[PDB]
Amino acid sequence: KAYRGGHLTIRLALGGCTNRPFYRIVAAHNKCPRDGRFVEQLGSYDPLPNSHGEKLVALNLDRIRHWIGCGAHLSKPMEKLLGLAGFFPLHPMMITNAERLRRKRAREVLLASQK
Amino acid sequence: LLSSAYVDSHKWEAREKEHYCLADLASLMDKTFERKLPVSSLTISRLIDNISSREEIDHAEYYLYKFRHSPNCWYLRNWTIHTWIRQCLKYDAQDKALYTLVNKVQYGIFPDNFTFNLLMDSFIKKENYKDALSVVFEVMMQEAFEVPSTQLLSLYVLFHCLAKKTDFSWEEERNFGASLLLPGLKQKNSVGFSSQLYGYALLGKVELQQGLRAVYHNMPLIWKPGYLDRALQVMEKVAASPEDIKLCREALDVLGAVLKALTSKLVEQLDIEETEQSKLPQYLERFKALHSKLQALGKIESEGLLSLTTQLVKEKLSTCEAEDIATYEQNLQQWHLDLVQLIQREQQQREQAKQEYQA
Amino acid sequence: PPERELSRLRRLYQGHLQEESGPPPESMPK
Amino acid sequence: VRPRLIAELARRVRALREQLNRPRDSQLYAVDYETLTRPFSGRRLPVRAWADVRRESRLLQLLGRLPLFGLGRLVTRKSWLWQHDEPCYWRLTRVRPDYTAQNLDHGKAWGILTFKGKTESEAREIEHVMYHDWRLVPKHEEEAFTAFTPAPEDSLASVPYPPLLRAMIIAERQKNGDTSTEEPMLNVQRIRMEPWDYPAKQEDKGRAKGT
Repeated sequence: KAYRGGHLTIRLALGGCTNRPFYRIVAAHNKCPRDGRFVEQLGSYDPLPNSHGEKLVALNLDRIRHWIGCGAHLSKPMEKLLGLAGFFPLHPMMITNAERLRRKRAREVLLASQK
Repeated sequence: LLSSAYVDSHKWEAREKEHYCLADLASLMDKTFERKLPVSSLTISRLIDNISSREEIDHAEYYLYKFRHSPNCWYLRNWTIHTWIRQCLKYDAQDKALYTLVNKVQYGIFPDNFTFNLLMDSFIKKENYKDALSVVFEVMMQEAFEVPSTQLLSLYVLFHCLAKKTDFSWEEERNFGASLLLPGLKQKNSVGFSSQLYGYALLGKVELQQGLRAVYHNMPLIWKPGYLDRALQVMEKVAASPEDIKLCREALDVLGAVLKALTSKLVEQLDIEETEQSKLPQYLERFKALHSKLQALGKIESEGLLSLTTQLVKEKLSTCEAEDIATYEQNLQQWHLDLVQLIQREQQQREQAKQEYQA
Repeated sequence: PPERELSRLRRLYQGHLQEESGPPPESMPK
Repeated sequence: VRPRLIAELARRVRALREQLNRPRDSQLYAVDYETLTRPFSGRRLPVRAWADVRRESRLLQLLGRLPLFGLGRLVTRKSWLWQHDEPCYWRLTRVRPDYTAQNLDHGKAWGILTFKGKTESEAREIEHVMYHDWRLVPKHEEEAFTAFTPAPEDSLASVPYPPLLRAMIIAERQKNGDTSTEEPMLNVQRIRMEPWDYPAKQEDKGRAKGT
């Protein structure tokens, strides 16, 4: 299939069932449907903690590097996941959101102290 | 104020002219515009060259308007503008020349310094100082104070008009301040520095009362605050100036009056910078201290601005006129060469088209 | 940030500003 | 295959009619200052531009008041003046006015760019010519306006690798027999982060289609 323009991007395709999400890390054309045709599956991500209290992320680092070297883009959640893995620097928004949460909790503690 | 030799029209009357009936060229241009095709600069040059009556000036005005709104507006030649102004002066149509100069955007009339001087001197000779002031303001708007003669004439006209003015609109204040600052900056004498101080005072009053945008918007002026500080810097410069440089008492009195009247929409400045309205008191203190200093050193001139400018004009305008006349001679020769080249190109293209058609 | 840059931003966003945020807590508040 | 000739005819006719009914700059980039909407399309301008649209001038609103349309003059922008302390401006070299405009206040321009005091080598087309963001540098101020002392532009020459990637590189080196203790390092000398407001290539930009 020929799309007008477009590019490859590594992103999360949502599968699973209602109230039970699961993600497949796939390199796909940006114009394709979210859970449709993809070029290659580059990993997986289970956002629900398991019996060990862990969120399992599988990353095909070799193929991820290959597709990044082939010109593939990255969705923002993937940038955050790779920053969490230590493969990339931490995305600026993770740092900013952490600081915002710190300030909000400081405000809450100050409210408690004032009361 | 300009000599007869400067304003003499004999040599422009003697230019090589190819005669046409204005009606024919007008019809050709009308057909070309109807066909949505570009008109050559040569055609409009011929049309302007062949104005032979006051009504043909009315027609040439319309066709200048049409050429300005055409694809080849950029190619309107300097000799065409000079010839337009010469014709307007010849057939007692200075009002039309001034109208086209004021509405330069709609007509593309951007004269050179010689032509500005011709128009200004015609108005001055007929004692029509209001239109001379209009021409001076148009010179200011085009930033055409690069020739000393224009600077001197504009300063004379400005001071003559200012000696008899009491009620000031802020637009008039802005125009006068710009028109006296620009030529004053190019004259390194007492008149020039006094003009600098006076114009800075006027522009500073406008800045403080109406804001800085009112000063720099659609004007040849900078968008940095501190015009009164620049006037005080002119005073300080005169303090450290050679002996001959002095400052007129009238300009200092104007600056003092502005400061005494001042000490009695989007924000464009950073909030960390001090506003001028909060610097007015130290401006007043600096003005008083510098005035006493200049009085002590004897750097204050008691002669009025108008008389001083008249004396400077009588001293320098002759040499300025000589230089301008020589440059005008050179420009006429070059214009003749360019016009002949254009005519040759047009004729070659027409004959080549004929050798194409004969097959 | 330097004060000059903050003033520049305040000029750029006149009338559409929040309260300036200081340095965040060093540790996560408990 | 049964040929589709009507499609050929339609595409050719539409191409010709689009090439002959081109909307001009005076039509595309006119604005109703009371409602701040484009009469050509009716789409309203973004809020953050409104004030500027009512206060600043378009480039050719300045150039049409000058001899030769201001060739060789310096033109700067209000946004550049606010954002940057170093001089930013265009030195005009070519102007193509839109003759259809009543005041000749629309058109195209080319020039040499100086951004943050760094001049370019060639002359290229100017973008955002139709924006209400333009100011003209007075001739008696140019010497003061263009003055710039190039400060030492010494930035980081290299940065650390991300943790996992650094660990993988070190592990690969140790596996391949290399025992070097030098940290893996990412060279960033070839990465010049250009400011987001730098002029882009107007030659590659598109144009609004006539409708």
